[PDB]
Amino acid sequence: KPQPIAAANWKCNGSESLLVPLIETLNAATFDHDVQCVVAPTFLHIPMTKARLTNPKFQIAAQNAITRSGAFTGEVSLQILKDYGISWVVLGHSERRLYYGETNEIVAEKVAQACAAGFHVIVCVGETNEEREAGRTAAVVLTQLAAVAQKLSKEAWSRVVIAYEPVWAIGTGKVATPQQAQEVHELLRRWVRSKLGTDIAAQLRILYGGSVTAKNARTLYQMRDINGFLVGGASLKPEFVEIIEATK
Amino acid sequence: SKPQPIAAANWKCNGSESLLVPLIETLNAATFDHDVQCVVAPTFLHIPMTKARLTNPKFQIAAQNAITRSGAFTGEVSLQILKDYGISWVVLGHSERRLYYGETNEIVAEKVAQACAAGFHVIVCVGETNEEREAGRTAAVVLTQLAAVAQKLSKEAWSRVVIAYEPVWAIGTGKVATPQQAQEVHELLRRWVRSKLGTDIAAQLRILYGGSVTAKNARTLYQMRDINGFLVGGASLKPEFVEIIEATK
Repeated sequence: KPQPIAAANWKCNGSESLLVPLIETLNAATFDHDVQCVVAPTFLHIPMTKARLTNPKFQIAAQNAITRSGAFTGEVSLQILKDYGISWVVLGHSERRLYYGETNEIVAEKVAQACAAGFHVIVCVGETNEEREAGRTAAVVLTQLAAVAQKLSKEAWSRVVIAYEPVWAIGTGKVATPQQAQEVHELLRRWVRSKLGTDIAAQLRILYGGSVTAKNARTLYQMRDINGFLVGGASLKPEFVEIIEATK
Repeated sequence: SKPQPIAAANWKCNGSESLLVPLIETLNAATFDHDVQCVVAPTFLHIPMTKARLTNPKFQIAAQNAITRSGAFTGEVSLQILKDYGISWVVLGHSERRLYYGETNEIVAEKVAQACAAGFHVIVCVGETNEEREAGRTAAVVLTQLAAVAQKLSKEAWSRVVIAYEPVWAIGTGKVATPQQAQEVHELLRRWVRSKLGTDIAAQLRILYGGSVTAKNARTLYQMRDINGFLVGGASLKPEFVEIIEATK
């Protein structure tokens, strides 16, 4: 199993009074094993987080980016992030695909540019409840992944991380079962193995997202093809520390 | 008789410490002796650096966009988060969000209403495209855009609202709007406000021009009766911005 990643997506949340004590807790936490931790604050909070997060095992990521600076009021480009020292970015999150029109192609465009620019990218994929019920889970996530892969070169994959978040598990409290999750992870890794190879497939990190907590992390990590988590609400709480330890 | 003017700098999706620090230093060094409210709108990423360094008493910092509530909306920033940080000005409905990021009239109106409720000063952008102007629809398109936000606001909220007219027809085709063309639309916007909302609201409402503004044309534009300032793009990233502010004297 390649090096695990425990990523925290704080979404559109945060305040200074809230965030200072949380960062101190992350600084105080010590992790012996090899694990890559990432925290993703809102653009506005990246400066204070960068300034205070001193734990060597952590890296800061953006929650989104557009491919070019310029006349795009309200947005933040990959270039503006690089210049500020941020080298990790979350792209294609289900909430962006559903509410802000990011199609498979727009997400593929962002990922391609982010890799070219030297970033480590966490690409999100996932089916909706109706897509699951219609029995289209495989078609949906592989079409999402295929869009991104058609633009990538073999070596860009060293900087690619895949996060599987079932949309029916987001904010719902309805976590998938290790077997449902494992079932999808193994399908995604199998696809990659036949297009790009065993070496690329073996090193690829595929994370699970969707109602993860200290109570179900360890069992989820036990599955063969699950390499870590993209955590939502539980990441804005001390419990996030126990989730990282579950990657031992 | 004209209300206090406003010169606002929309830095759009541009910036870096290397470019911004000198620019803030220049603005900090400038002194304006007349009554004018200046605003700079940095990307979210650069608002902390700007807040820690900007000292010119006539300046306020603005965000370039916001969503109505915090929660699970990956990549966005809410009005509540901005207020907690101390930011109380925001630009909403900019032509670039309406065109590239699906913001419709209703979405903009909701954003403005919530922004006013939370205590912000709002610069709401309005404007017609080349296709709409060609079709003779300038008035229909901008009064519609404006009526949509008017319907969600109470009379009192108007004291914290600012309008910015964007000739998207000009911006998008590379043409240049004359000052007569800008006054034309600013006059129809003030007329509507005067008869639908109140003569008291119309006399104090600031209507800003948001097409191409440079130190060259700034003063001729401000000379028009219903232009009260500017929402400046590219030129606001240069020392020239100081001259544009001076033009509202």
